[PDB]
Amino acid sequence: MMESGEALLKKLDGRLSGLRGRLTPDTGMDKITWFRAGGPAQVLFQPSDEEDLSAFLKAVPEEIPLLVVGIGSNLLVRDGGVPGFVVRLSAKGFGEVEQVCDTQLRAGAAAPDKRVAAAALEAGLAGFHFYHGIPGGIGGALRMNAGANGVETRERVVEVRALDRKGEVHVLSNADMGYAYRHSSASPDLIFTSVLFEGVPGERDDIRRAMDEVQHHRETVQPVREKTGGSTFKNPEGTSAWKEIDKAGCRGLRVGGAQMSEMHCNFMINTGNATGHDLETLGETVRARVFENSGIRLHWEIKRLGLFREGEQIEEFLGKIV
Ligand SMILES: Cc1cc2nc3c(=O)[nH]c(=O)nc-3n(C[C@H](O)[C@H](O)[C@H](O)COP(=O)(O)OP(=O)(O)OC[C@H]3O[C@@H](n4cnc5c(N)ncnc54)[C@H](O)[C@@H]3O)c2cc1C
Ligand SMILES: C=C(O[C@H]1[C@H](O)[C@@H](CO)O[C@H](OP(=O)(O)OP(=O)(O)OC[C@H]2O[C@@H](n3ccc(=O)[nH]c3=O)[C@H](O)[C@@H]2O)[C@@H]1NC(C)=O)C(=O)O
Repeated sequence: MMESGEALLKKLDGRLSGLRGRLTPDTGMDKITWFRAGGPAQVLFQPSDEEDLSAFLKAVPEEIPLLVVGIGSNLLVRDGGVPGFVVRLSAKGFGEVEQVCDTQLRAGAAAPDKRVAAAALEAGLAGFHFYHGIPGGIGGALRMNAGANGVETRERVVEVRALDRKGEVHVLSNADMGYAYRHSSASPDLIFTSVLFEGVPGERDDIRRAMDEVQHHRETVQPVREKTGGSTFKNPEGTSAWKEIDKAGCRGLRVGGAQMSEMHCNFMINTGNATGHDLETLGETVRARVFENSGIRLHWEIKRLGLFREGEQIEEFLGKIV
């Protein structure tokens, strides 16, 4: 049931020597995702700088699956784990946030969104206050077109810099990203390394205000101190997920260690010892009950990921529809 990371590293004898970032086998993905659940990643790699990454992409052959993660705040990992390599870029190497002129910011892809919030305040730049509430990283924001409070990532993105699976650099633009609701059209083999941001200059007392209103909303209406991946499902047109969920009677619904948050019922909470199966079963149990109650088929906003354990597959909607 999944070869160990040892065996992966042993087949890759010598082609990985000369890499400076850490190579950790069999790292649970519960150690690295906000849900605090999931199975083993065969090998975790944490490149030191863009060139450690580029070297590691030139080194690993294409048949081995690669997955890039940031803070793992949008991932539901299954209890069977993730084959191949999992890449989490280094904070020290890819977390820098600096001002370049008077309207623009450059941020490495590992930089937490909240660091880009503070950096814009320290530069008098409006429109970055929505990163103050999103606990993810800038690499996932660019990929998920992350957004809140009526602002999305797409509106502050100037140009993005990435590596492809052959380790060759790509400077891509806001148009190339192909942005939509929680979506980018950029190739999925691309690894974002940094981005150039641009906001309209503004008064700092205002930027504070918006950031304090952003944070007050989070602390008051969302369970953002819990182990969760955030908003489970997209809001259906003309209504909202949490509502259609509460209507189906699902506020507080439990599967094992997983619960639908009684505070905000589009959030799934690991109350301590939830498995990956617990969370995907709750989600698809809610999908099933909301469809039956409203005919609305909910769309996942959290990425499900990895392998089921033997005899532990889950059918979308629990097999009730297809
Ligand atoms: C309390 C809470 C509140 C949230 N609020 C919001 C919100 O308001 N708006 C919102 O949109 N989301 C929200 N989320 C979801 C989550 O924060 C975002 O989806 C975010 O984009 C994920 O960031 P991450 O660092 O956790 O990335 P991960 O979860 O690790 O990965 C998410 C995606 O980003 C990709 N990715 C990450 N880094 C790179 C990279 N360097 N190169 C290429 N691809 C990369 C991964 O491949 C994956 O597809 C919330 C989550 C929580 C737990
Ligand atoms: C968290 C995410 O994005 C969030 C984002 O934080 C906020 C923007 O502030 O609006 C969306 O949530 P949302 O539609 O539930 O808006 P919220 O502000 O969180 O709550 C909506 C309103 O209904 C109230 N509310 C919500 C849930 C509940 O169980 N009870 C309740 O009373 C809240 O008090 C609030 O007044 C995004 N969710 C989706 C599916 O689009 C994410 O993508 O992971």
